[PDB]
Amino acid sequence: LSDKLKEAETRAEFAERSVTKLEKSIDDLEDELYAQKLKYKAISEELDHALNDMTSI
Amino acid sequence: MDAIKKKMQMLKLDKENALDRAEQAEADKKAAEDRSKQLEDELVSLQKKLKGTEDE
Repeated sequence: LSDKLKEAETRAEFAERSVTKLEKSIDDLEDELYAQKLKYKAISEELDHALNDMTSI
Repeated sequence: MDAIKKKMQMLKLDKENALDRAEQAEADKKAAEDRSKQLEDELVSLQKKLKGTEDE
């Protein structure tokens, strides 16, 4: 049982490391996508402004 | 994007210039037309005054 408990603790620590790494990975991906989506929204709003400028003629 | 904005603005400017040339041509045409009307009125006035002087 001592051997089994030590093995179990090692694998549990491995899984904890895994969840931590995945949490950083998802936080970074989310930030990158937030920046890109803001870029897209800005592009769309500027395009709407352009469209009204051409209609103004 | 930004290039589209400025290019469209320059186009807008070209269109205003074209309308400006049209307006200048139309103003000169209006001046010439006013001169033509004045000349035609003087011409008819001269023709009948000449006819009257000939009768006298």
